[PDB]
Amino acid sequence: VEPNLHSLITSTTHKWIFVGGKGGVGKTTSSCSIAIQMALSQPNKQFLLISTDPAHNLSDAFGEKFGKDARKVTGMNNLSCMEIDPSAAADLTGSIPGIDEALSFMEVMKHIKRQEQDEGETFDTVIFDTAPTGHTLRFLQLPNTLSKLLEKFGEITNKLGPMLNSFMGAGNVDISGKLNELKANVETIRQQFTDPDLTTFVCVCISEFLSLYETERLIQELISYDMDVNSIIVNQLLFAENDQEHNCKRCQARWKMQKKYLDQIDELYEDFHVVKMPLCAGEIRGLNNLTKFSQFLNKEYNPITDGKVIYEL
Amino acid sequence: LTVEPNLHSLITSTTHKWIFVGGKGGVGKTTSSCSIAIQMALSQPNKQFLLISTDPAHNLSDAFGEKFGKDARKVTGMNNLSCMEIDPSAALKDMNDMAVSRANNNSLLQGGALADLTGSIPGIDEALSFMEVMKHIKRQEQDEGETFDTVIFDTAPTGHTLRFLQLPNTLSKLLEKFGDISGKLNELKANVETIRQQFTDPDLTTFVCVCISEFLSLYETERLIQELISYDMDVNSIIVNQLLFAENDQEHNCKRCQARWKMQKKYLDQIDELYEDFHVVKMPLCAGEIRGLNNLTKFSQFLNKEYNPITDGKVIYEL
Ligand SMILES: Nc1ncnc2c1ncn2[C@@H]1O[C@H](COP(=O)(O)OP(=O)(O)O)[C@@H](O)[C@H]1O
Ligand SMILES: Nc1ncnc2c1ncn2[C@@H]1O[C@H](COP(=O)(O)OP(=O)(O)O)[C@@H](O)[C@H]1O
Ligand SMILES: [Zn+2]
Repeated sequence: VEPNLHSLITSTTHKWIFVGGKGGVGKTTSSCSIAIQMALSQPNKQFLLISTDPAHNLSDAFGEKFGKDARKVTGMNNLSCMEIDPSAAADLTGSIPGIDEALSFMEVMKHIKRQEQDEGETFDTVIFDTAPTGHTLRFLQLPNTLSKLLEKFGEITNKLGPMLNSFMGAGNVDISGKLNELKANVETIRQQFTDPDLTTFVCVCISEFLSLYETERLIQELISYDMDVNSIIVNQLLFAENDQEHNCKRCQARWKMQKKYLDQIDELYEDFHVVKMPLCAGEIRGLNNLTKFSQFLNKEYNPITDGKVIYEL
Repeated sequence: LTVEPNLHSLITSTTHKWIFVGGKGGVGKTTSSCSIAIQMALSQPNKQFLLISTDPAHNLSDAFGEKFGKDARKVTGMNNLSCMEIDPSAALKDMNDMAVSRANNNSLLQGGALADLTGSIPGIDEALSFMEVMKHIKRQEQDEGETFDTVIFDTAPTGHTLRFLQLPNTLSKLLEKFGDISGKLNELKANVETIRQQFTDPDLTTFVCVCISEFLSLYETERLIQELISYDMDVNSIIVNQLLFAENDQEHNCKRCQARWKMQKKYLDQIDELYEDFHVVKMPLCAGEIRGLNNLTKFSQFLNKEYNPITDGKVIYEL
């Protein structure tokens, strides 16, 4: 398998791509890069990079101001960003898992469709800059979670007397109707997010123990949801050997370790697209630098020859 | 009054008997164990110390440059510090395997198999694994006739070594529902509780966490402190290892590192604001590996007297 995201960046079948990665690994940068890279290689289509981080990371990343309303990235023709707070814009929430996530997510699916209605321009693909916390998409399990719970009720409600059942008189069947109407919304989405050719998740990690462990946990969690996981980007690698030996033993030391774990990553995820990305000089901000960086998601970086490219950054 | 940023009062203590040292990730769990152990022993010549490990990798041996095993052995060059590396899970299998042999052809709490509920009731495996450890210790204290005044536990790299602290309350809950095996369960729930009486006393036993100043280690560390609180174990000291005070301008020729430092600092301030009440001891990143009694003790020194990146620079660069 090829050490890059070329086939995805190039894909004409995907409509929903997720980009996650806990810890300060490069989740946002990778989102933008994937987004830019895809947009640039398919001028014919339209792209939407949406975030949820209240911190307004996409704004800080590109050097522009985005909000609840889609706005093309200054300098691009088909890449638009959108930063929303789903939580900001019914209380079994603190009892049944995935109910708040399912609702919070549906809220996102609405700001998108409505933005597609006003600008009359529908997005061909949406790159999801997953929120830095919680479990954004546990809701994929809501359907099976509700089926089991509305079977506990049917087991008790059928094994009792008219008295007991007709005794409890709650304003909960206004609930009975909306839990099934939701259990339907989720499942229609699940038929989408569960199709390998339609949506995939891209993990981001640094080459260190805690991040490999954390990203391993993520892949497990994503499999349990039936979400497709086939690509992981190992960011902030510092190929210190090819580094024209800029001295510093402290770094040569770090590199030896990253290499030790790249080997594990390599042996543990042989079937995945394990993309190696260089550690740049400073922050990677603005469309220009983001583009220059994003290029190595498509054609694997060469620490020997492409060195001169990330040092002009 | 500020809580000193060091382990002086612990290393100095004459009240503690059980000290645990944990830290997931390659943060410095082993090195800190050795250091705490050495520093304690050096500060209290009058007493005897045992640094036990469970890591099958024999980390204490690789750490000191000697060979330790199931039998305590004083650290060459020390008078009151002895190490021992054992595999409690292994010895628990050899003990169980043979209990099954003596069942067919018929820790007394093994007759047949009290260990089958292991994959059912949480803490049973750990409670047994741990008692196995308390045995090799008492046994070693019986033969060499010299009992240890304090044991530093180099927690094992994985699992949940001391979840068993919950076993008592977990069995009482189960014993009420289900109300041979029943005699072994209670005989166990008594062993654990007499231990909790010990491990639950702040003046008798404490746990010291180890972490590097990065996001995942801080949260991992938080996770641990929560877990240890849930067990009623004392947690008052966190060792933030591998810090590189890059600002010292000494060899600061590197920017890449200056970058790393800015980050560590970012989290040191969180660790400092989140654990104000704790003893948050800052340890320097050395040049290379810290191995052997000599370098291990030179380093360990900064667990007692907080390190000074300006003054003490000359000390960590001789290693
Ligand atoms: N590979 C890299 N090399 C150099 N700098 C990077 C790299 N990746 C990210 N950065 C910089 O570090 C910061 C890390 O945050 P970011 O990329 O947004 O990830 P996350 O979503 O985890 O916060 C960014 O502001 C960016 O400018
Ligand atoms: N502060 C430090 N400076 C330089 N090297 C260190 C430091 N702390 C630990 N090391 C070295 O890093 C490696 C990490 O392993 P170790 O210290 O045994 O911890 P752990 O039990 O978490 O693996 C060892 O080779 C160790 O000697
Ligand atoms: Zn450096």
